[PDB]
This record gives sequence, structure tokens and C-alpha cells, in this order.
Amino acid sequence: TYDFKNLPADSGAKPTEDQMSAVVATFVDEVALPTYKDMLTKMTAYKNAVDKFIASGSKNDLADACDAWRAVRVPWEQSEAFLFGVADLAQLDPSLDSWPLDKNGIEEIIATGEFSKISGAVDEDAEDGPQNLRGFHTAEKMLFLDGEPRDLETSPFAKNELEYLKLVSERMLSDTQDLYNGWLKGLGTSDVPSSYAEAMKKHDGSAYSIGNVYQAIELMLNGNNGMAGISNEVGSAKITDPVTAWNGSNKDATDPNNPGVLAVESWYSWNSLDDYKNNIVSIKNAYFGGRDLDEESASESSLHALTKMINPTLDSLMVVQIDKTIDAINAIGYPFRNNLGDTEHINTATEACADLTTGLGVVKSKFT
Ligand SMILES: [Ca+2]
Ligand SMILES: [Ca+2]
Ligand SMILES: [Ca+2]
Ligand SMILES: [Ca+2]
Ligand SMILES: [Ca+2]
Ligand SMILES: [Ca+2]
Ligand SMILES: [Ca+2]
Ligand SMILES: [Ca+2]
Ligand SMILES: [Ca+2]
Ligand SMILES: [Cl-]
Repeated sequence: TYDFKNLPADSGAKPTEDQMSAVVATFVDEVALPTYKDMLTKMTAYKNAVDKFIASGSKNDLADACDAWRAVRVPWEQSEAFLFGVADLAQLDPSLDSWPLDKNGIEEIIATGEFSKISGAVDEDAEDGPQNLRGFHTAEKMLFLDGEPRDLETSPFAKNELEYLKLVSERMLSDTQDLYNGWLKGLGTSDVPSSYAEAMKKHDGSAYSIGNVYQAIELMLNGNNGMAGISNEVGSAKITDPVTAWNGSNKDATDPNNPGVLAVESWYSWNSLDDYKNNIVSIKNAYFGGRDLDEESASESSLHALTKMINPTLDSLMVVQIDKTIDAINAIGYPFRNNLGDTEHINTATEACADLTTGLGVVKSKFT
């Protein structure tokens, strides 16, 4: 009979500052920095694989580049529960991963070779802002066709499009380096002067307005770019918005202008459901205090432990809900671009994200 809006009384135990500081430390050292390190390693393999393909024209090298694209995408999407800090401050989320794309501008660059248009600073209010001509999805669009490696004779590359692919992938690597370095040691720029990891571990107001340990925990849970942000975004935006478009449409998944299909992020490669699942794995890692950890393997310095201590029922409801949300995402028909009419499964999934969002709000309330 208990739910997130109808809880029993808290235990009365409140965590100490040293306890909360250890949760933040373990988050930074066992969730953030390793996710990003794994991303840098996988991004370097991805750029090397793309390069080897550009050099050869080999179908096997292409397949390998495609695999490498998917593999670097795991840790990136597993990092969306913590877009605060460098990802936010240095504009790297939109630089790396804008959707949708300015498809007319991409085609134009392929024709003219004006590659300078793709390497500028993020500018979110111009339609031809550079961010919308680069990133994961521009590479995707060139590597993949409806779920598969592109066919090199069915849809042949333009010479300029190959150079475009190389430039996009250089910049994907560069942004990833900046992300990991920004956390690890800082970039020495106006926006990211010093280590974000250190400013988070110290939480003493010396950098980035992280003023005390309560602010650091609130940051992890927050609704703009923390745990509640990504639960809410997966449910209300990534899943809901393409379904809304589909419902207003002709409901023909084979029509290249179907607005539902076109709104599905990673439909080129059919990576959408893996993305959404990985976004909730990001929450799960965050809550249990390590990559791929769960309740039965959780760190003692985790949000899980502190919530359990404050209210066992709320924690227990959170344990169930993280797993219910992942299971609901996984039960949606694959690929998502052909199953936008899979109503029952989609609804369980969007209701489960909406409930994980409420739950994370309640957890956050125990620290403000
Ligand atoms: Ca994304
Ligand atoms: Ca995004
Ligand atoms: Ca967008
Ligand atoms: Ca502007
Ligand atoms: Ca097929
Ligand atoms: Ca094929
Ligand atoms: Ca062929
Ligand atoms: Ca603050
Ligand atoms: Ca929405
Ligand atoms: Cl999919």
C-alpha cells in the first residue's frame, strides 16, 4: 500500500556531514571519473576505427567503425544522470550529441566542402548552429542505414562526406578529452578553470558554486541536469515526444517523412532503446555508488545507504522503481522506430519514468 507520495515516518537517523561527503567522494571516484575514462578509451578506439575505414573503403572496417560507435555510446549515455559540471559548463552535451540535425546544411557541406561551418562554438538559437551539423548523430547518419552498416555500393559515400565523417569524429574525440580532463584536472579556461572532481570532493565554495556537502548531494539528484533530469527526460521527451508525433501522423513506419520516426533519436542505427536503458543505468550507478552495481552489491557510501538509513521503505521503493523502469524500457518493441504504436509497453515505460522522477524528488528533499 506504500508509494512515494504516501510514505511511513522517517527513522530519525540523519546522515552526518562526513557520511554525505563520502557518498560524494565515491560518486566522483567510482561513478563519474571512471564512466568518462571508459568513454575516452572507447572514443579513441572509435576515431582509430573510423580512420582505418576512411583510409581503406573496406566493408569490414566499416562494420568495426559501426560497432565502435555503439560501444562509445554506452558510457556516454550511462553518464546522463550527471550532465552537471563540465558537460554543462563547456557546452559539451550539445557539441557531442545534438538532435535533430540540420539535414539541409549537412547536404550543403557535402556539396561545397565548406567544413568550417561544422567546427564552431555551440549556438543553440541558429538553425545552422554548428552543433546541429556534427556530433554522434551526424557520424551515425553517415555510418548506418536503418539499423545496419551502410551499404558502400547501394548508398555510396561522397569524397567530401568522408572527410566530413573524419572531422566530426576528430571533434567527438576532442570533446571527450575535454570532458574527462575537465573533471580530472580542469581545462584552464574561463568556464572550466580547475578540476571539477576536486571542487565536488571539497564542496567548500572554492569553485563552481558547490558551497557545502548538501549542495553536492542536491546536485547529484537535481532535475535540470542530474538524476531527476534524466528520468524525466527519458519519459517525457525521448519516449513521449516521438509517440505524440506518431499519433498525429499517417502511422506508416516506412515513410521517410513520418514525423514520429524522424523525432526518434538514434533511429539511423536503431540504438534508441539501448540509449534509454543506458540513461536509467546512469541513475542506478549513481544511486548504488558504482558502475553496474545494484542493491545486492551496493557501496556503503551510496545514496542508497543513506536513504535506507533515513527511510527503509522509500529506499526499497527506489530499488524496485529503478529496476521497473529499466525492465519497462527493455519490454518496448525493438527497434523503437518501428514500434511507436506499441502502446501498452510504451505507457508502462513512461509511467515508470514519471514515478522514478517523483521518487528521486523525495530522496532529494531529505537534503534541503
Ligand atoms: Ca542523448
Ligand atoms: Ca541529450
Ligand atoms: Ca534537441
Ligand atoms: Ca547566438
Ligand atoms: Ca534488416
Ligand atoms: Ca547490410
Ligand atoms: Ca553491397
Ligand atoms: Ca550552489
Ligand atoms: Ca514532452
Ligand atoms: Cl531501438
